[PDB]
Amino acid sequence: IVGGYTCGANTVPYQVSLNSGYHFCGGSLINSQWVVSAAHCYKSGIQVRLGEDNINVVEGNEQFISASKSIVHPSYNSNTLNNDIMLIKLKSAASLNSRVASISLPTSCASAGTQCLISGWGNTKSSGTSYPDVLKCLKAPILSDSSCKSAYPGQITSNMFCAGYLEGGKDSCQGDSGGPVVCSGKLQGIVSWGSGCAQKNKPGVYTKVCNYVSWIKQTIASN
Ligand SMILES: [Ca+2]
Repeated sequence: IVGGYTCGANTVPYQVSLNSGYHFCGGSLINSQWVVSAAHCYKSGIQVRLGEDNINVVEGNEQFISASKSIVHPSYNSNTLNNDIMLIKLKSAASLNSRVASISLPTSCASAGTQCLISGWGNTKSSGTSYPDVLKCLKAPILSDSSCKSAYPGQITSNMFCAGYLEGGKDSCQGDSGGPVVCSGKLQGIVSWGSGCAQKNKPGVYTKVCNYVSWIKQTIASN
């Protein structure tokens, strides 16, 4: 996250880190056995880390649970990043309290202008590299479909939305991928892509979760 703020330990209790020897993507906990992330985060050898604040220090709230099954969306296209969403089933159910908690799925698609919270352990610089040890947070609005399509002509599908600032300076970034965009207490987006980070006229693009609720609910019910 570029231009954001230190969230505070366990203020984002649905946030997960996906770890394959090191942190490589975020995710969101949607119930005690399932995590949602980006299909472009797919890897074998995934451990899910819950209740994390500092990813380099075991502080006490953490649960580390291996994945038993991964399900990339059946129509995911790695060239266009259309349908950039994946589900990960945990080997055992997480213990849910106040510092590990699930986030609800939306029942409606959120409007342009809605303020959302984005979080992750990704790069904090628009030029160069600095990865934080603690979770960063960013408040950003959803942009209109027309401003999104003008920032990225011919690249935005009905399964994506833009959020952030056209003036640049504040954005998600590499290493935030797969992580949550939460608006009005629901998971509306998944960190997906963008051109660099926090560049003028190049806001972040997110998977539009409201389009996938049926697939998610049916998949969870059957696996
Ligand atoms: Ca930790």
